[PDB]
Amino acid sequence: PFPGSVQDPGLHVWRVEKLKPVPVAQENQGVFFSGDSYLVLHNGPEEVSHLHLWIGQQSSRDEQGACAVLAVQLDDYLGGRPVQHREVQGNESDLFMSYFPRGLKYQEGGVESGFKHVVPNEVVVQRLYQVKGAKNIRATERALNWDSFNTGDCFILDLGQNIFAWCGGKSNILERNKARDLALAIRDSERQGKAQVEIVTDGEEPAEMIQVLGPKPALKEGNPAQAAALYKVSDATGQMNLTKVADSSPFALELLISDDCFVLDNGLCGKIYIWKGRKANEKERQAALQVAEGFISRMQYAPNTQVEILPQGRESPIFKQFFKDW
Ligand SMILES: [Eu+3]
Ligand SMILES: [Eu+3]
Repeated sequence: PFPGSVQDPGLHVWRVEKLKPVPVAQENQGVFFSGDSYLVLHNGPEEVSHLHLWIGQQSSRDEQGACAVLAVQLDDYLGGRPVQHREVQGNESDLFMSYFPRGLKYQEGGVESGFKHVVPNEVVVQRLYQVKGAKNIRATERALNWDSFNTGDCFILDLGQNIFAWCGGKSNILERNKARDLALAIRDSERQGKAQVEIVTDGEEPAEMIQVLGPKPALKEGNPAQAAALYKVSDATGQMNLTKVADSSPFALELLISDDCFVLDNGLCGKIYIWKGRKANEKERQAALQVAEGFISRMQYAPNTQVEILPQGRESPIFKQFFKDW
């Protein structure tokens, strides 16, 4: 199971991983982890072809055979043609060395190159629920958008470190306490205690409320399938938050911040997009992709759902499933 590019003149080195031959990034060539065996092949545009097998000092007495065998399977995709040489570390071939300018760098133990230290960095999901219930208390997740508030109801805004029980002007005092009670839980249990709560009266919204929702406009009183949902990813707040900016389909374009990444969830019927603003940073990029994951994962979306990344300016005619034709 070789690439089939093995014919192209030049050099090919594969570190025999386990059973599979892995081609060494052109930079990494010249350095051989000594616990593995490698295969290196050099062939001139008219010259012969020598396929040497490099065996590390700490390379298994067997890992060797495995590799030699693989040499064979390859001798054959070229058929008996390549020349075979057994190169042992510490006594390579005056020819083997010919493939390497500066010299060899035998490594040992330690960790694979490009080895990174993945740091699970939690994210704060800012959520807004619209409480409702005379007897029975049920807070429903709404989108964190003023288009969500009404004046005769209470709402809870879980902004992580701080929670708010904003209270409709035309809502009850009873309705108000239910809100505070529920939200008081949210800090007590889910926050395990560390997080501030503050009851808010319509009108008197604190900075933070406006810092997330924006400029408060007028609100409605209250009486009258497209799963698409718009979320935003920004660490602007010195911390990475995920916020569900909208959940009805004709999305208001204003919604989109040139400074953050967004994720347009539509996996239900297809793809999940990730829009990147010019000024959005990479943690935002890194993270918007990772949230696209959690979206297919948690909602158990079709396996083959595609996550098409769209840069600002260069948005796809489909993505424009926002109100006035974008
Ligand atoms: Eu080994
Ligand atoms: Eu930003």
